[PDB]
Amino acid sequence: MELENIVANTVLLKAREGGKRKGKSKKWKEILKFPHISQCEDLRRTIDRDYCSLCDKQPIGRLLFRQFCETRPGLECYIQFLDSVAEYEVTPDEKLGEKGKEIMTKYLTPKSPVFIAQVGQDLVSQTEEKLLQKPCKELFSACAQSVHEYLRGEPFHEYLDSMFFDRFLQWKWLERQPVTKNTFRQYRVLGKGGFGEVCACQVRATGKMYACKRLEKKRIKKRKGESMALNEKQILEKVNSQFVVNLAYAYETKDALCLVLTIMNGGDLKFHIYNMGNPGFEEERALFYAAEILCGLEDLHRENTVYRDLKPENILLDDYGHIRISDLGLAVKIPEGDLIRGRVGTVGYMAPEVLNNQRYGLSPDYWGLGCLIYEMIEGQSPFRGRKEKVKREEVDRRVLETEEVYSHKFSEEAKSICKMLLTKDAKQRLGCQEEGAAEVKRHPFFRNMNFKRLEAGMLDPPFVPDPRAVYCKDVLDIEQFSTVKGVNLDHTDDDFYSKFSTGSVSIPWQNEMIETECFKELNVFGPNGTLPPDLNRNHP
Ligand SMILES: NC(=O)c1cn([C@@H]2O[C@H](CO)[C@@H](O)[C@H]2O)c2ncnc(N)c12
Ligand SMILES: [K+]
Repeated sequence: MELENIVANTVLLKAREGGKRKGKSKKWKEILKFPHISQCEDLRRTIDRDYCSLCDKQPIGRLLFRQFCETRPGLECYIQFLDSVAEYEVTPDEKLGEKGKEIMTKYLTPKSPVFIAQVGQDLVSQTEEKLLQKPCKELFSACAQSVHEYLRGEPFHEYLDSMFFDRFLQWKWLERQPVTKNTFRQYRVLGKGGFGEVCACQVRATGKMYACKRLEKKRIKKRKGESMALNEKQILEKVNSQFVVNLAYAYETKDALCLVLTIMNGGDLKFHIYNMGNPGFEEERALFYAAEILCGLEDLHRENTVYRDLKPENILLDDYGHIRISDLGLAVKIPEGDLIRGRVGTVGYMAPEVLNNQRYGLSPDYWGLGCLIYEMIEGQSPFRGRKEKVKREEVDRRVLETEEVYSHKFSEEAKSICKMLLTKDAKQRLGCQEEGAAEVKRHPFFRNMNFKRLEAGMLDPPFVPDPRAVYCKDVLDIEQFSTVKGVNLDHTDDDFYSKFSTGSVSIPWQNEMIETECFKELNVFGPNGTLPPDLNRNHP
């Protein structure tokens, strides 16, 4: 046992768990100290006054507007209804009826205890007629839309005039603070990327755990990849999906550019396939993972963006067992009506169209989904052996010519979804046609997978990683780069560095404050709902 291997993980595991100060800096209350509201006049001018952004999408602003609504009983009742419609939207599909009636009898009646007077009588009656017809979780959608149409009016304008929006401006003043290497503390390397290495890092003030994808400036230049780096960053930010790694920071360094990403302490799937017992795992695990991978691919294809690099090592597991797609550097956004043409990908996972320099759309991803489902069931790549040292020229040859081979491990449904997703003609490939992912979601393979409860987070993952385990190779077994030489950086690269490095992302940052309880603890106003001194303009 090598000491460096041991110490590297015992440290990571200690920070991961916690536990005094929750892992925060000793002076975190001074770092995140609110400015005086008099310091937020610039923000006052530039902030866009949007109800949906300031009172729902922006996490801290959604809680500050609810705190304002709960200051007046006339507005709190609405917040109660909306919260009640949320429960009904995630309650048992059989108990919908009784709970839908509870809401109807609690909020939408002439003398209901918490009567909402802006929903509209026709609407409640329409909703009350459909109550019987059949109970669906979308039943109350319109009622809540009527509440939001009323809250975006006078209530929103009064919030903007309140001390709670002043507090939001303070929070935003903190959000926009600069990011730097001193903002985080780096831990062990979790894996090696294309331009650098992924590490585990921790925000020093909040204690939140992340993963830093370092992209070494010299390496980006040596390999002409300045557009791949920017594309990955812009992509990660544009996308929103519970099944794709999300971006929270993006800062620059003397020698590298960094992407702070969601940490996946469960590890990558290649590790769970080859370094944890027998090759491959059970179909049930493969079912769940393939389903979420598909969901993540549906979220990407909504923005007409292809991935082109689907392989086990780019699928990760989180604290609970759900997965996300990780290296979006090879992804591109095809023109909504045009197709692309580039031989990009990892051998054994490049689809036939991408192998003959043909032109393709969002197609090579469904080939990659089949390559995965096969590898998770069998224990090898469909067209290559585990440790076969086959020249990749031949690996190509096989995928276009030979046909994959199945075994007793594959079920009838598992063998079909693979054989349809591995169709060597894009037109005739499952999902590559017209319906889209919906043709996959019906396949006999997923005959027991409710992609609705899956996309909602109701299904429990099959495998749950153990907190006191590092589902990763040892640090000394991670491959290393070869020192770059002769690529001395200059000025013309400074324009791309400034465009890449945009600081913190708004919504992730605010979530980080909520989760770490920094918001909870520092978002204190005065006694009996009085102006605190940092919001009082009569004196600092
Ligand atoms: N999203 C990423 O870029 C990540 C890459 N790795 C590791 O780094 C390796 C790079 O291929 C993977 O196999 C993982 O072990 C990660 N490990 C944890 N969280 C992450 N967000 C990543
Ligand atoms: K295994």
